[PDB]
Amino acid sequence: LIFDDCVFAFSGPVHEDAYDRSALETVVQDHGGLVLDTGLRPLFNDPFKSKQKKLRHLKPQKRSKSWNQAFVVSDTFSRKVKYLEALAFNIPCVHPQFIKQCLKMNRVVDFSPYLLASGYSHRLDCTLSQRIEPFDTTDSLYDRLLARKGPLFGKKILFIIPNTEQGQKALAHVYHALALGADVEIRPNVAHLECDLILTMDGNIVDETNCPVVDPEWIVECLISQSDIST
Amino acid sequence: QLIFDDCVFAFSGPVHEDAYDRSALETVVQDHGGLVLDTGLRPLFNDPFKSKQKKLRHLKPQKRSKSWNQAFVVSDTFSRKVKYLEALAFNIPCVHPQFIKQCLKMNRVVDFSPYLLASGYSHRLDCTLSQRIEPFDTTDSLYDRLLARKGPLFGKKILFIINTEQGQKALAHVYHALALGADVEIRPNVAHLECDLILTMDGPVVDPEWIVECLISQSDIST
Amino acid sequence: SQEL
Ligand SMILES: [Pr+3]
Ligand SMILES: [Pr+3]
Ligand SMILES: [Pr+3]
Ligand SMILES: [Pr+3]
Repeated sequence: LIFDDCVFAFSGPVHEDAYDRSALETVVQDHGGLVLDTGLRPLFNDPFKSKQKKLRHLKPQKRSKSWNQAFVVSDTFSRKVKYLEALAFNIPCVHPQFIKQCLKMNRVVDFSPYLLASGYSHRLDCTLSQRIEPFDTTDSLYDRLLARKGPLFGKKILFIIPNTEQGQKALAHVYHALALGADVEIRPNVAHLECDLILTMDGNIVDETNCPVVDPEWIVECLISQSDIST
Repeated sequence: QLIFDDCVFAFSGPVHEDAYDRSALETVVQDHGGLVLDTGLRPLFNDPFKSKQKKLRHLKPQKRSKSWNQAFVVSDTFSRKVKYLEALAFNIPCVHPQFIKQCLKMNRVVDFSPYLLASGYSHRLDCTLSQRIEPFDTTDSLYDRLLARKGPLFGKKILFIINTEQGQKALAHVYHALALGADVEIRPNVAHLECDLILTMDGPVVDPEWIVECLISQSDIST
Repeated sequence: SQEL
């Protein structure tokens, strides 16, 4: 079955009736592909199981050893959480046509010609491209995902929140930061802590940083440009 | 040395009014040893229409390109402006202007990646796609790189049925097809000729839009 | 430079 070792997630459609998601999901299953309905988080640990305090960046759950390719399907780029997760993990967001093409070639074709842009940057007022370390089809997702050093690899981040309702959206950001190879630490206050930068929601922080301080949008900027936009 | 020592630049747009100080940027780059091609990147290749005879072989890099190792087209965003499309064809990075500014801050040529604009918008798929750029191996000159480049339309044999006014826009398409590694042959009529596909202006047989589609998706969208 |  063509999609034998492939993991899929579907996002959107961003635009009404842009693709038959219900249908496509089937096709992929019908051809041996795995379909993660909640996105790609399954492929990694839950950082919030898990402990708390200083959270270590993501590691691939052993399961991922059983597949070698993953894609997030979308009709176009979005900031929908499956898209952002993909962006974070460096998994290709591809247009649905990719699948159809695969069935026509009766094999998993190169996804490249179907690689959507990464997203729109307000920082630069432009749409950027995705940049995806190629699939070395001798390494499982697990292998690949674990060797992945994120763009925020090493960076130490303090996230000040005062696990419920809004916090869920807060954690989402921590996740992405983690996914981007950064080490997040969640405090109620900064005080005298050492940090590469501080992540408050919206705005705030008194406080003689000194770091400095930035908002979630910064992360999205990093997600899209796959870079530490502070440097 | 000067940061942009071995870099070739072209500027497109701005696509949007006052989106960047092109006049200014061009200067900065020159001021820092960079070469600025005002007409685009065609200089880096032969002119296929010099002796427009038989008929016509895809592009080869003019020996000059041996003297540089990196090229960029600067634009505030993706467009179908001819410098953009040429870049797209030759697989040179279209990058947002910030890339240069960043280079000056790092006092070196940084990785252009974080500044790599999307390739463009596909009507075929109703979406914006990403660029995909064979990395710069900084031991190979543009010449080296550009010559080893086998286009997405490499091998494909194309018949174009049509050098004045409109024809200029026609040839532009032939160029891109060529740039994309395809072998174009220009006839007045098809007749009995052998071909992988036929390129007529407007609207097997297909229209220039098909080429733009190939340019953006960097792929033979017929396959 | 054109646009299309
Ligand atoms: Pr298998
Ligand atoms: Pr397997
Ligand atoms: Pr030099
Ligand atoms: Pr359409």
